[PDB]
Amino acid sequence: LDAELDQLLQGHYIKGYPKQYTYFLEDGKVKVSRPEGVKIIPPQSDRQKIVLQAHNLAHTGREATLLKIANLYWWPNMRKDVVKQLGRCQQCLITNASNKASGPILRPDRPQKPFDKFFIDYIGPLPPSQGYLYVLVVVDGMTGFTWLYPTKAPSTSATVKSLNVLTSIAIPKVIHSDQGAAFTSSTFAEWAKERGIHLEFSTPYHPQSSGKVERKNSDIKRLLTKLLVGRPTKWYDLLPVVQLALNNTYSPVLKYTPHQLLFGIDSNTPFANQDTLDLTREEELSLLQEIRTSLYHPSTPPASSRSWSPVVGQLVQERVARPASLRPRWHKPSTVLKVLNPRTVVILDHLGNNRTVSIDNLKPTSHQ
Amino acid sequence: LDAELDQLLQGHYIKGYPKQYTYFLEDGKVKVSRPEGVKIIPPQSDRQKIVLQAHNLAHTGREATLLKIANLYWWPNMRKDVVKQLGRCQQCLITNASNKASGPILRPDRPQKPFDKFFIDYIGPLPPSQGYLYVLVVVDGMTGFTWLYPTKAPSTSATVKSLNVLTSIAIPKVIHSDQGAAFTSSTFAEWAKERGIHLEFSTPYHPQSSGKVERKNSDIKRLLTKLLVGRPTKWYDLLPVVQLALNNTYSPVLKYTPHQLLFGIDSNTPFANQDTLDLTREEELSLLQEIRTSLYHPSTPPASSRSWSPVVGQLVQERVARPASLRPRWHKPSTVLKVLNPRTVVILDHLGNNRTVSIDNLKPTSHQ
Amino acid sequence: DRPQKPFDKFFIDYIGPLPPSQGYLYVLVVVDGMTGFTWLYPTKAPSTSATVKSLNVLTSIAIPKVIHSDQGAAFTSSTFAEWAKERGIHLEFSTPYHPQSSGKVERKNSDIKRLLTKLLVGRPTKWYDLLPVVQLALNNTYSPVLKYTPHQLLFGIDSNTPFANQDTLDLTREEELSLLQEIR
Amino acid sequence: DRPQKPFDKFFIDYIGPLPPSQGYLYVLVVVDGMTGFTWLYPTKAPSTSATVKSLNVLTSIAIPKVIHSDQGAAFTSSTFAEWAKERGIHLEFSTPYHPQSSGKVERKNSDIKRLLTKLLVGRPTKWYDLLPVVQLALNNTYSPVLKYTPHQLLFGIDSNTPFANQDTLDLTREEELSLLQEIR
DNA sequence: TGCGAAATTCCATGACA
DNA sequence: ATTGTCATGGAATTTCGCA
DNA sequence: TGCGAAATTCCATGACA
DNA sequence: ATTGTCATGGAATTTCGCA
Ligand SMILES: O=C(NO)c1cc2c3ccccc3n(Cc3ccc(F)cc3)c2cn1
Ligand SMILES: O=C(NO)c1cc2c3ccccc3n(Cc3ccc(F)cc3)c2cn1
Ligand SMILES: [Mg+2]
Ligand SMILES: [Mg+2]
Ligand SMILES: [Mg+2]
Ligand SMILES: [Mg+2]
Ligand SMILES: [N+]
Ligand SMILES: [N+]
Ligand SMILES: [Zn+2]
Ligand SMILES: [Zn+2]
Repeated sequence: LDAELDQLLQGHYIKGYPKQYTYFLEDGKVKVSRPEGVKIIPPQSDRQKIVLQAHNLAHTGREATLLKIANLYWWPNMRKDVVKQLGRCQQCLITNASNKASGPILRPDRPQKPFDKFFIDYIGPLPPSQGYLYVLVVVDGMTGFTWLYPTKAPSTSATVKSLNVLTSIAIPKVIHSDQGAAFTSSTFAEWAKERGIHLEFSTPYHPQSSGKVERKNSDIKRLLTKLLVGRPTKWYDLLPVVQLALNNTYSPVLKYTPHQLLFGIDSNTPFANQDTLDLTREEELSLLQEIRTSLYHPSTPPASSRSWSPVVGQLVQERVARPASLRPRWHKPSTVLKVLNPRTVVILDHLGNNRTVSIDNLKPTSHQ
Repeated sequence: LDAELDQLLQGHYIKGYPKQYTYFLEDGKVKVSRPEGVKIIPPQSDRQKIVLQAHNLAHTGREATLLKIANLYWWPNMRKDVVKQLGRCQQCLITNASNKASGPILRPDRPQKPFDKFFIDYIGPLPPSQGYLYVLVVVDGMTGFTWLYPTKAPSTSATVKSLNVLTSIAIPKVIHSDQGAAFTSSTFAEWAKERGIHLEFSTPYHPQSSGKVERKNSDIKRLLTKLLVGRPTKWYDLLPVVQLALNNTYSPVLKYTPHQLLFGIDSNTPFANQDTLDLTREEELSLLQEIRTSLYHPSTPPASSRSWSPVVGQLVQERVARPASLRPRWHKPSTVLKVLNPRTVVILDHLGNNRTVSIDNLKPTSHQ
Repeated sequence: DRPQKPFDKFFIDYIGPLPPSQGYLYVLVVVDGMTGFTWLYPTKAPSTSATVKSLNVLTSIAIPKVIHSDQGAAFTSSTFAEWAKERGIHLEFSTPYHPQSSGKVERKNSDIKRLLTKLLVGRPTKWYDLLPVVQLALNNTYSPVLKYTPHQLLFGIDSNTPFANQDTLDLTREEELSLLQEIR
Repeated sequence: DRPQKPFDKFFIDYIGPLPPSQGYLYVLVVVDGMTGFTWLYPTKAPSTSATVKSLNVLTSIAIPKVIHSDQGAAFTSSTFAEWAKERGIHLEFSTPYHPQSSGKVERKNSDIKRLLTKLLVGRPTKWYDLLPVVQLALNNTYSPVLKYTPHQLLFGIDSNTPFANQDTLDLTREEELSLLQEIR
């Protein structure tokens, strides 16, 4: 502060203050003559207050804050003190947007067998049809084979009724769902345990995670739309048709329909493939086992030029889920406990609870 | 049809049907032995019906439809007949998504002078504050200088009251707005004509077009949010503070605040720039005129690898604005009348009205 | 002649009347001929209507080339014939009073009748809820003749519910008298 | 001494009472010293309160280093002083009974009083609506002494409303008698 | 006539619904 | 008859202080 | 042993809110 | 304690029919 500036005025060299400029006293303040003009050098003990005043005018970032300060003042390493404050402005930290992208997405392995994993989810509400408003969609991970059930609500109770019917056919090892009320209820937990089914949940507010079924929702809605053109939206009676239509549709990259992947032979539907007519069922199942293993699997894409990847101990902020109007879009900083994979983490949320969270709902806290 | 197939069966060469495969009769149908197996060659007069049946199962695109047909049939140039039908399926055309991106955005020139162009727009509704729910935002194009007025509704009448106050200061050549009810009313048209102000409108449902003000909305909401952290959302009393705060904030790329661009000198606000203290006002205005012309202007970015650009006479489809549930996202095909610029067109909408439309709300009709 | 395949033939039949369960009285039984896979559907009556409703569910998963039945009224109605014609399903009937399926199917139908009876006694009214488990049992039951369960033949994989206990299926001395008490 | 600049000094004063217009009675007048630019604000009273409300609008656009006024009650209240202190605005008063501005400002204030009077007669009650146009007039009026209008000096550009008619500003023989009829 | 560090510039990222 | 924009904070690049 | 055209594969684009 | 997906239709590339 005042000692530093004193020793300065009598022409002695201080580290930080270049020796080649002339430093003087005027109006009771230490000044210096810099290329752009004459600036006041405040005593170190005044600088935090100054940076703060500059920052608070519009809660500006690095350069916009600096440009205000440089109008009146000069000192060594101004931006270093600016950044110090930026990293302590609770309001900037929770309100500003991130300018760093998530790391490149994972492409999880395809389930090995039909019935290894289901992905389930609700669609709706839809225009009422026979008093029904939702559709439960169940997608077998390996085959894409899909079952559709109309419901009155996205309830546990309607979920259980429908799956009891479905699982008459086979019981899956795992059911993967999002964190909807329907699937996180303890009634559903019990229903699953009873049958040796393991429940797997998406990280919160991250539908990419149910990508398998979300994507199937698209085809379902899209086909329903086409079939309903110029008629009233009576979708109830079309679910069975849509189900069948989609299970028997080729995926051009795979060159197989989900039905084929499930049974290894077309049923009596239009344009049934006849290629295995001369094989025994056993020979057919043998060629099926082989088809199922050799299916195209996509790989993780290139990272974008400015992505971030989580590191244990990092300060990171979770996205506020349903932010009220004029309220911050981010939670307070929290710490990366465990890095489950490059796109999934456990954080301690300052309360602090453990939360398992997608990096897509995170930003790395700025300015360390 | 039957003549073609007859001449074929007796070993004569027909253009399209390769000579090296054996063609025969069986079960009353013309067959052929192709590498993948034996397929029925239907008579040309049957083919349209077949493609149609295949397509209609799930309203599938090129390859997914072909793969069904190839299960039973073979003929020359199958995909050509498939595509013919795809381009005639009204339901696919209006329901499917586009897989071609818009051409790269335009970066219009900055208005030359303050008051050449205003961009106006409403924000809201917001939590009620003193009985007010919206904010009228007025952004001078050249300077970014912004005026804020609280209103009870996004009405013409509140717009007119506010602008009468604003234009006490200066009258602009042009006011640019979107197609909100407030600005398209004939009462507003009259109010403008009365003052020699020209009204310019964004293409419909394309806020990029009011980008100047939309972007300013962001800063306004963002600063309001920060100031309101941990207090109730009483934003009315903060508009004046926000207005002042933002007009006096540096844009790091420009190195000027909107206030500086408007007046060429800081008023008595914190950290006022003192650089022109020794210039005469006239010398100051001279350096201002020069600063205003040399400001950074961004250029049109590179096109993405699969973009389209509009051509006069092209069949194109306008996006449905507020599509009902399970209803198509596109209007019926319509024709590009005039290409106003590479990102803006006039189309004739089959009714047919002339509409001026952004290419972002268009797709090029598939399969010609 | 080409080898027998799943969806080649579905053998259908009704079982009942049964004691009311959640308002249902009968069971439509569908057995795939090649795999022995069984689907069950609870109905309120052995009508064409109830058959059509039930087969509409099943045929939205897989469509059989041929359905085989006895000459039950529900199956010989021209409505049911109209229904099958719409789906390109050939109908096939056994001659009256002389039902024929195949060994596999006859044996399968026997298991179903016996399995139902065993589980209904003690809880003659709670069978609606039990249909799912009945099916998993039947479909994960080892076929002495083939090396495989119907599950295995339908899907080409082991099941996550292997029914390791080849069960009694016979009435225990207790259940014999419990059944002679329900009829009285 | 450094050259005179916009925002260096704002000269403020009240005009009125006037005939009620939309419930307003007075006009706060603000003139920038260097440019001669004029802002007008309608008030209900010459109070500290109305002055603060009005200057709050203006000072959310530009803040003057110094405000100059006569010793009107509204300007000498300690509330108004408190207000100016908060915005780092130095207050400056002319001595009582001896108002001093500058030639430019005195001349400007004269134009304002005369311009108002001219337009009020015939419509003494409709002046609230006329304030915007009054201002554009005053601010796009050529200064004989400087080569430029206040608009030009404030913004460094020509205006889209140049007031080409250097006007009469004097009362026509008709308006003279029309004004001697309103007072009666 | 070149080094280390600071200052400045560049620019992907995301948000105005 | 019209058309995206620009704060932001790490990283890249340039300039500065000294020799 | 290479040409023109057809078939197949590749893959950016956008949508499941 | 978990993780995007895949129909689509022009364009790129490969294969076919013939020589
Ligand atoms: O099932 C759901 N909740 O229970 C659910 C929630 C959302 C959602 C929320 C906000 C924005 C878009 C959203 N999408 C469409 C989507 C689907 C898949 C993607 F990868 C990306 C987006 C959803 C789908 N399903
Ligand atoms: O002013 C408006 N209507 O009158 C209006 C309408 C929208 C809007 C509609 C749908 C989705 C987003 C939208 N945004 C945010 C936005 C802003 C600028 C962009 F470039 C892109 C998006 C809007 C802003 N303003
Ligand atoms: Mg869901
Ligand atoms: Mg979903
Ligand atoms: Mg708007
Ligand atoms: Mg807007
Ligand atoms: N995986
Ligand atoms: N332009
Ligand atoms: Zn801040
Ligand atoms: Zn179609």
